[PDB]
Amino acid sequence: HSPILPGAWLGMVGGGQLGRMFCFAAQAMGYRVAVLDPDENSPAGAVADRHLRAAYNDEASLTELARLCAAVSTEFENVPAASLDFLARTTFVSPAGRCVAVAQDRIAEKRFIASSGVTVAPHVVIESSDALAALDDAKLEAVLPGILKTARMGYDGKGQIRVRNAEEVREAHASLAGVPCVLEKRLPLKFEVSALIARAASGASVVYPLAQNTHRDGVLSHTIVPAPDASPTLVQQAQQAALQIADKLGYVGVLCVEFFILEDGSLVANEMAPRPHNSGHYTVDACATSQFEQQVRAMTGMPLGDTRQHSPAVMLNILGDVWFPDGPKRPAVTPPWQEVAAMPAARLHLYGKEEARCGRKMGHVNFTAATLEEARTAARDCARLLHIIT
Ligand SMILES: Nc1ncnc2c1ncn2[C@@H]1O[C@H](COP(=O)(O)O)[C@@H](O)[C@H]1O
Ligand SMILES: [Mg+2]
Repeated sequence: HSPILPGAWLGMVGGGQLGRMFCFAAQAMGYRVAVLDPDENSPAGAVADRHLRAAYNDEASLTELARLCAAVSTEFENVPAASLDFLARTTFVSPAGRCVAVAQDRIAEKRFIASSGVTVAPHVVIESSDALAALDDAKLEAVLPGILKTARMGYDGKGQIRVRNAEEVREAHASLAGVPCVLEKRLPLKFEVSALIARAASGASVVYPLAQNTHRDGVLSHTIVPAPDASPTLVQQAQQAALQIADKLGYVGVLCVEFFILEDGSLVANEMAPRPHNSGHYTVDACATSQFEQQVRAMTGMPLGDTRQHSPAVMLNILGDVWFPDGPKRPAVTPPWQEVAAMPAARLHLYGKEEARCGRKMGHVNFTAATLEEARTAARDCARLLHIIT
């Protein structure tokens, strides 16, 4: 792979906030970015050097994107692997369609992670209605109470149903229209962490510090780095697990692997994203090389960047609910950004989305400081200010 040098066109399939942040990182280094996204108002397309407004399966636009760009990546985990393989006919695609296909499917990803030697949650795979009908209640009850999750990803807790008994599993499967699913045992969680790595085509890799993530209603709420409750032994185990997965996958790009730490202290892998990740946004303001810059380097064949964390950090997600302090039925109220910017630790990132809606990620605020406790205090003060907490 002869390195793709500054000045080239780089392609981005998907135009959300992750694609927007990729644009800034690539453009700062002198690259030009073409974003393929069907939405007219895409956050990434707004800042890109070129926006191809097209469906992800549109042959003419895929051909146009691959002709223009020396390398193409994605920020969209559910992108069709066939689209990435189509692009790969004429240009370099990182990560490959084959890798994204494993990572985007909950059944395949848990099989693959287990085959890498990494523990996953006890679960039962439900390929179809016919397969579920042949399973006895006892096979289901072994993983109950549990969560029934569609294999095809639903972001933000979508496509998931709590189930307490076998009859609830069977009704839940029908409610999900019979699609392939994984039934996972609900586990006793002490805390949650994510490992963030980047891997080059050569097999070289870098690792970020472990992040400790808190979710509300299945949506990431905040991230604390370095993880305050993860020992150096656990950090190495989680980083190594993510590297072992990436190596076995032949993965080129940025990979985020989310883990549970149970009450007994064991490490359980849950999910992996074949892209930069919401829990990696802190890297923009806390680390020498951000995850978006790693995505540039990996897809261009350039050397991977130093991951050194120069400042402890906390990321706070900003959801559209922040605009509805008097409830969802009442009018929107613009959040108090002037008071956020008055916090010395606050690094404000707003995505340019026009309409605030509950559950919608509108931005995030990174808090960096000399010490983690100062950063955590500022994030909590900001959460109270924004009515994220009382
Ligand atoms: N097997 C499980 N046991 C306990 N909590 C879970 C389990 N699976 C998912 N969750 C919770 O739901 C969140 C999002 O789930 P997921 O859609 O699997 O990423 C996770 O970050 C957990 O907090
Ligand atoms: Mg995944």
